[PDB]
Amino acid sequence: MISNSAKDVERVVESFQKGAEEITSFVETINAIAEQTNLLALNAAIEAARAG
Amino acid sequence: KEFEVLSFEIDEQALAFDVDNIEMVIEKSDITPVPKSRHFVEGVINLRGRIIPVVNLAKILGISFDEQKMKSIIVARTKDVEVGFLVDRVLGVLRITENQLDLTNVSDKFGKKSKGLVKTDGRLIIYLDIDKIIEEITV
Amino acid sequence: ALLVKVNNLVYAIPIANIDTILSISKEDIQRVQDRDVIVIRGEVIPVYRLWEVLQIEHKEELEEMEAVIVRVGNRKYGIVVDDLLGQDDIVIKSLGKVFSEVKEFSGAAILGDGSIALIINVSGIV
Repeated sequence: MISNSAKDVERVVESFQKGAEEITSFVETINAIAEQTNLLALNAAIEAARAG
Repeated sequence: KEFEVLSFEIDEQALAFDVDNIEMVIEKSDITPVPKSRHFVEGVINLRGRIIPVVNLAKILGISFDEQKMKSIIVARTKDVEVGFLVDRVLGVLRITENQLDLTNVSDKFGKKSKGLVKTDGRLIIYLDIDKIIEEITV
Repeated sequence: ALLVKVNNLVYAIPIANIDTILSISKEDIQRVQDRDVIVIRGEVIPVYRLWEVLQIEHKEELEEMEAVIVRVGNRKYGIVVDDLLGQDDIVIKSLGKVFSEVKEFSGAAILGDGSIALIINVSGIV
């Protein structure tokens, strides 16, 4: 039963290594969206700052 | 006449110009690079609220140098402009006499920008003229 | 002005002249029979690398680069820059009488943190 239970630790470890690459690409997307929002906002700002 | 001049060397060669034309002396810390600069200038620094150019003296005169050994900026002062000159070690203030002063500069590269040559204590201290040196660097 | 940096050196860009600020890909940029161009909105824009037109040593390797499109006369060229610092209303001072020959800068300036920043001339780069 410690065989079956310790093998079920490898089920949790390989579930967390799947979730790590998952969340990492979701966070690399939140970096992309924020850095594009930053460049977009600085265009509105630079085009607004000459429009009277 | 008893002129008091600022004494300093470049690659073991002695030079000097008057104290009348000095603003201060500093150690080179972060000289801002100016793109497309002529070969004899390092860049610009802010001193005493003014934007001072830092020229490299030896590249105006036509004499040898080392640019990791040179680390002293001597800031000058004319009516027209204030300019810093990057060189090696500095000595300090020296009162010179006309009796040990010769006017032979026939063989010198910067010899029409030199007021003379001071033959004091076995050294060959060449006396410069700030004005005519500054007229060459201006564009 | 829009303060931009290359080599961590402040270069100011006149806001009034601008047209957009765009992050472009390295795959897109191409040469026809002259200097670098980029096809943007199906139009062809003559892109320039700030550090090249100023003749200063800079990074070797390609990356996705930030470009500022500046307008001049009836046209507009691209200026590629490294990082974007931040806008401010600055005070234009003289470039200096040892630098008279340089056509790319109209005037130096002292920023609020005491940093020196040169101001680019919009018609000085071709």
